[PDB]
Amino acid sequence: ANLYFQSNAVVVYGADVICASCVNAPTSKDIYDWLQPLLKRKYPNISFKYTYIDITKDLTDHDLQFIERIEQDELFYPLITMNDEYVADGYIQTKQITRFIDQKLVNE
Repeated sequence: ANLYFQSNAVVVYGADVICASCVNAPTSKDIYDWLQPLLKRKYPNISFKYTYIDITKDLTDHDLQFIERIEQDELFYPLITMNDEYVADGYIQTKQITRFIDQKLVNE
């Protein structure tokens, strides 16, 4: 797999309400709105497609797979995944997002 061969699926699993385990952290929608410009700016030549999944509203085996871990308190939300791979959940740092992509650019 290579980040440049296709538009990359970036998903944010969350809800319109805050996650108990990270009360002070940025909301799911904030992160979703923040993530879009961030990547468009740092990785101009990569194409990303964004999707927001409210674990309430109610899906792929993966969507359901991550939503399950959140519902069982294993993972927190906002939860970010790129191409169905776990990237970050709950408290999220910019470096986590960049290092995950950079690592791919450098190795794959």
